[PDB]
Amino acid sequence: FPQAVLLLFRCATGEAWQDIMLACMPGKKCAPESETEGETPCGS
Amino acid sequence: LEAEKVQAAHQWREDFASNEVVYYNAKDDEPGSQRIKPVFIEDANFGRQISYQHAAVHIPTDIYEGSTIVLNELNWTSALDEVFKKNREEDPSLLWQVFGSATGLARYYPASPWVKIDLYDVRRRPWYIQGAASPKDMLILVDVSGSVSGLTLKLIRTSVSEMLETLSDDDFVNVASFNSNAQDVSCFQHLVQANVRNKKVLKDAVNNITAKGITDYKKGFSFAFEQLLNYNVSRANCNKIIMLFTDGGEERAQEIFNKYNKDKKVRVFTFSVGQHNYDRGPIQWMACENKGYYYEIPSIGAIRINTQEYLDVLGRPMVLAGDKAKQVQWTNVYLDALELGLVITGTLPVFNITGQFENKTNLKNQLILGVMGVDVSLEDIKRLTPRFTLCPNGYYFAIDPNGYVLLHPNLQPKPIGVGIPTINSQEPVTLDFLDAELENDIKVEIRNKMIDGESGEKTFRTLVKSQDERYIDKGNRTYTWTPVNGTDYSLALVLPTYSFYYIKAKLEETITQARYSETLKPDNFEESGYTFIAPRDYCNDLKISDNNTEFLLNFNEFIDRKTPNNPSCNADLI
Amino acid sequence: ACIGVQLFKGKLYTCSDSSKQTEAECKGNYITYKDGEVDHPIIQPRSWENSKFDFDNVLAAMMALFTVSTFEGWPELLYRSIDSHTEDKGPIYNYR
Amino acid sequence: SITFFRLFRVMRLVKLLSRGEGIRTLLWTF
Amino acid sequence: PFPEDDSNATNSNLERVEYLFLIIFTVEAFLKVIAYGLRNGWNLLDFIIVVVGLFSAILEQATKDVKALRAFRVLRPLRLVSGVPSLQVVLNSIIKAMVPLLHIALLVLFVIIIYAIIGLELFMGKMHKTCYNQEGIADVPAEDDPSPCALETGHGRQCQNGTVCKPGWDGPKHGITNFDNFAFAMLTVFQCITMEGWTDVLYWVNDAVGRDWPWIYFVT
Amino acid sequence: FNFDEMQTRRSTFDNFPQSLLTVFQILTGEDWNSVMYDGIMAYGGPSFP
Amino acid sequence: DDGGFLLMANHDDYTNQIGRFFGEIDPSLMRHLVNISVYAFNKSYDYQSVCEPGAASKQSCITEQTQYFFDNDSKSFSGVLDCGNCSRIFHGEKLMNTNLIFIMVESKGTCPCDTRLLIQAEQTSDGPNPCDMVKQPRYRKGPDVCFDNNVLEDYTDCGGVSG
Ligand SMILES: *[C@@H]1O[C@H](CO)[C@@H](O[C@@H]2O[C@H](CO)[C@@H](O[C@@H]3O[C@H](CO)[C@@H](O[C@@H]4O[C@H](CO)[C@@H](O)[C@H](O)[C@H]4NC(C)=O)[C@H](O)[C@H]3NC(C)=O)[C@H](O)[C@H]2NC(C)=O)[C@H](O)[C@H]1NC(C)=O
Ligand SMILES: *[C@@H]1O[C@H](CO)[C@@H](O[C@@H]2O[C@H](CO)[C@@H](O[C@@H]3O[C@H](CO)[C@@H](O)[C@H](O)[C@H]3NC(C)=O)[C@H](O)[C@H]2NC(C)=O)[C@H](O)[C@H]1NC(C)=O
Ligand SMILES: *[C@@H]1O[C@H](CO)[C@@H](O[C@@H]2O[C@H](CO)[C@@H](O)[C@H](O)[C@H]2NC(C)=O)[C@H](O)[C@H]1NC(C)=O
Ligand SMILES: *[C@@H]1O[C@H](CO)[C@@H](O[C@@H]2O[C@H](CO)[C@@H](O)[C@H](O)[C@H]2NC(C)=O)[C@H](O)[C@H]1NC(C)=O
Ligand SMILES: *[C@@H]1O[C@H](CO)[C@@H](O[C@@H]2O[C@H](CO)[C@@H](O)[C@H](O)[C@H]2NC(C)=O)[C@H](O)[C@H]1NC(C)=O
Ligand SMILES: [Ca+2]
Ligand SMILES: [Ca+2]
Repeated sequence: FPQAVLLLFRCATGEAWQDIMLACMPGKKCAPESETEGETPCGS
Repeated sequence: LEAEKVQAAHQWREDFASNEVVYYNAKDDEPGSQRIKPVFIEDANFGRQISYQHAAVHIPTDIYEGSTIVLNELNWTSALDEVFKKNREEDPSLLWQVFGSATGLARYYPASPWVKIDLYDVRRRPWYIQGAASPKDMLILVDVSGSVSGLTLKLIRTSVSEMLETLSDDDFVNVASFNSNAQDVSCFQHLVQANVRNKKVLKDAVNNITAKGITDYKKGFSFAFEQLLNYNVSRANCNKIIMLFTDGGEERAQEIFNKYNKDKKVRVFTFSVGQHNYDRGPIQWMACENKGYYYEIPSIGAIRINTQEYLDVLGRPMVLAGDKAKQVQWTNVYLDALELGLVITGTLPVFNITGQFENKTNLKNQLILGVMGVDVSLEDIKRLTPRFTLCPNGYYFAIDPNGYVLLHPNLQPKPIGVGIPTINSQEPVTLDFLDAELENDIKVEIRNKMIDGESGEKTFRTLVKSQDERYIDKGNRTYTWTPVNGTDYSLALVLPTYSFYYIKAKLEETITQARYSETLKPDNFEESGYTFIAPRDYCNDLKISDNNTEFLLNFNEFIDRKTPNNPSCNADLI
Repeated sequence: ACIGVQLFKGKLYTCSDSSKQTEAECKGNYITYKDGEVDHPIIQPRSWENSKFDFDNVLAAMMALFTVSTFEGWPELLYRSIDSHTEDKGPIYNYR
Repeated sequence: SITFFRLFRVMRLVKLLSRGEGIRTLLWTF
Repeated sequence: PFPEDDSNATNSNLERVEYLFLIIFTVEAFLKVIAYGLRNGWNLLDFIIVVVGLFSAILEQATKDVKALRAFRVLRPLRLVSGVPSLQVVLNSIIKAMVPLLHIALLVLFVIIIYAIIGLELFMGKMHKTCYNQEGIADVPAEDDPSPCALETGHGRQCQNGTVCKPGWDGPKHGITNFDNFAFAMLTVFQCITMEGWTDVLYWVNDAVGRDWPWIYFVT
Repeated sequence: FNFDEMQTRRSTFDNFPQSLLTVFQILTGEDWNSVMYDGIMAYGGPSFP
Repeated sequence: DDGGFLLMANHDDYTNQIGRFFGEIDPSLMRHLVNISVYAFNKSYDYQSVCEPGAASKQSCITEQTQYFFDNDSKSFSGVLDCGNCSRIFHGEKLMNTNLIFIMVESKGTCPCDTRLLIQAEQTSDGPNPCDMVKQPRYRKGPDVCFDNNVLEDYTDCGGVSG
């Protein structure tokens, strides 16, 4: 939650939000902490 | 002759969906092209595993296989495999036969897998460049004005160095510069012979230049057009070309070109280097108005392709000469790219003669398809000059017009050195005759007579260096030399005195022969001394391994086992 | 956004190496030198990719123009649109 | 060590902000 | 402008016509001065422009930084305002609004000074350690844009690779962005307060020191 | 603004249109610090003058 | 021997270092010997040799080689080695029917003088200088076949006609 709040404050300041949008696009792998078809099906 | 005829009857089919192309692409373990897995037997005469069933194809890394140009070459050159195979039928002792395409791909036979980073390009090899054009008189003009400071100066320095790599010994080069005043970048102050050593000085001097001043094409081009009309020094008396490395400008220097090369004897190749907004108009005009060409080099990755493309322009007069410009040329002694040792390569260009029956196109038919090449190993040449009938002090040696030694006892399979190696083999092994042994006032006279070609002999007294470079002893020598008829090589025989006669063993009886063999028994050494044997080529059935224990064991077990007739084991040495 | 679509419809494509000026050419591998050192080459694949924000259609143009109006990354888009040469080709340094 | 208290030494400078009537009134009203 | 003294024909022609412009302006100044012995705000500017132009011209003719002195030429377009009063009145209207914002400017200066001193106390040369993959200091083998790191006893970022953290590093942006002294700290604080690339400084500090404390400084 | 780095800067002051574009980019306040860093390294660098 | 290599000595400390160049243990006498024309030498360049690198894995290098041999046929050698504020007089006799020479000199400790050592080894270098070597190049002959300036050449295309 603190990191999400910091990211949203960064976007409100308008630092690189147009890049975080692209970095949150579908087609990303996610952390091994979260648990076949899981190649990169994670990101909306 | 086959590559010319086969290419003429080619249809240039655009896509390759239904009809594929089959070929063994080297350096491997996409649709449109199939693949071939070969047998790859292990064979002698090559240090590697080879296959006689087809030819291997090498495509450089920065060239994509499957493109229309490459896929067409892989089709009409597939007819060369039959000629490759049938060539070896008439001469089993035949080394690599390679066809280097102007596209960039080589098809060599027999097929062997390619030898980190693979930067091999066929069109940059010395055997390709010598057959794609004639010796030249290059003179590189480097713009060192203020506007080239920064990135585009480091691109000119790299481009000039890669331009010098396409020159050979027969070619003559010099590098100049101009910024409101023309000057030489080094100590040469005129055209030099562009050998291994001279290009090291020019490469080091062009790395020390700096950008400052005002551009002035009139003074730079006047300096260049003056160096090319020297005639006070030795030159090539052939292709004269000016290489201008700049970015852009506003003046065309029309008065200079109309003054010096009014009849257009000198070509002007112009390069526009770097990312800039300066006007490329005048630069493109000097190329077209002086029988030259224009090239753009915007990054390091474009340096290699552009700096070798100027041989396409220089090859136009060669193809117009017809079959007159089809002569076999032999390169300097270099190291093979396929781990084979010191070799020399034959060379014959291939022309594009489509439409020669009607004689109407002549648009791209003024460029060569590529350069052929067959490698002749130096070990084969040493096999034609046996040395065991004369003293250890005697030897054969062969020279070429530039003065380098094709054959010599002191020539060794490692690149020659230049300068002092300090830290912070794409060059030929060119060793002059006067550097292979001790120089003398009589050697230069003999060396001069051998170069132009004439028979003779001379008996004289010189000091000769010992095998280990620690002693010098003075003795008598007689050099007898004659020129090789067909080619341009002179062969000499250093035969000293006290060796005009040799002992030729004669015996048709086994009674003496049999009892001599037991003296070489390893278990008989205690009562007869420790015996060694010289690993000579008694016959191909034996094998030389340099350890000298098995060879001595192999030798004694061979003389008794093999019948004394020795069908394929020369009895003169035995 | 409609005007931008009319101006840069598909013109913003580029290849990994500036040498190749079309998608058919932009295939295979090429050699790039690390930190501009001629003695440090690396093979990298050739990729034919569009811009991060392009003007292919009206929605993409609206997204790109919004990111421009937020003053975020607009110089990069400007200097990439300056080089836009032709409807289906690669960039030319300071073309327009 | 710890440097939290050292920063206190700087904070006294803010007292210099309470000298101009206009700026003090503007800050207080906002 | 060309790098390292390069030039073309147009630059020479312009440098030639600059003499004509200088003589025209000097004649105008002499005529306007013989009318009356300059007290105007916008005429003193023309006078200093013309005198600096003459000084630069004579220095360029005599010595041959000279070229740096002619940066005064950029003040000539401003004189175009004085020609028409219609732009003059609107310029004065723009300027007169600056007086109420002097308090805001003083507040910004004070907060910048305070935050520069606080950052000087907190982050004092800590952005000088990075990971060197090569056995020695040769080309700082850490990707393309190296980031600051911390030693094992530190709470910053440790590169868990074959590389080790070793000091002797210029800084993040070629040693320009850091709180090494008062000037550098003040410049960094200003560049952060303009809200342009403050997250870069925040992340560099989060790598050089721990990630839990220094967010307060930049957020506040 | 011509350093040895492989990537030539786009926001430079070489021409009048390029200078106008760079000044406008600075006025919009987007990546003005990068231009300032380039200008600082254009001169001697992180020294006093 | 013929080559200036030690084979026997007297201090019994030279004899431990046998088969070594005499110039590396007695440079003062070695330099005098080559001056009185008993030991000639020819310096040669080897363009195929490997040298250890240096500050600025063995790479190719040019190495200067020196070899020593008898100058003249004379067998009776006598003189004084004037090393400075001293006097050393030696006698040298060459063995008959052999490539050896025997010399008789005073001790090294009699005079506190020691000039720079004379080394016969694979000394790395980079000569000869090519700046003045191209002034008088070795005689060479180029190919007699030439191909240029043909009339039928097109040359209608450059890199500017395309764009
Ligand atoms: C030896 O010389 C002969 C002729 O002297 C030469 O044969 C000719 O080869 C060219 C290929 O280089 C053929 O070119 C045809 O015409 C154009 C040329 O590109 C192509 O049309 C499009 O061209 C664009 C380039 O702007 C290209 O991007 C595109 O892919 C092309 N195709 C399209 C749009 O569909 C033709 O496709 C091309 N091929 C045809 C028409 O079949 C000439 O037709 C050839 N002429 C003859 C008489 O054969 C031959 O290549 C030379 N030898 C070698 C090894 O190159
Ligand atoms: C370049 O690619 C072409 C496309 O594959 C090749 O063309 C094929 O060559 C084959 C070899 O001759 C032909 O096979 C025979 O062709 C003769 C022609 O008179 C006929 O008997 C038959 O068509 C055929 N015989 C059969 C099928 O038993 C192919 O017809 C011909 N065309 C195709 C496959 O479409 C070229 O050979 C190739 N160039 C080189 C040098 O190999
Ligand atoms: C060699 O070059 C010179 C100048 O580049 C040519 O000009 C001669 O220069 C020398 C001395 O300067 C003199 O002989 C004459 O003044 C010049 N003319 C002639 C005809 O000699 C010279 O001709 C060239 N060739 C030779 C053999 O000197
Ligand atoms: C190899 O050694 C010989 C003998 O020391 C040298 O040649 C001598 O050179 C001098 C030059 O002043 C002459 O006076 C002698 O007559 C030469 N002696 C000969 C020719 O026997 C020289 O160092 C070398 N010889 C060469 C290079 O030919
Ligand atoms: C190279 O060819 C020439 C000419 O073809 C050969 O010259 C011959 O020389 C011998 C003796 O000098 C003459 O008897 C012949 O008549 C010459 N040949 C002709 C055709 O007249 C020369 O011998 C050849 N070289 C070698 C090594 O054989
Ligand atoms: Ca210039
Ligand atoms: Ca921003």
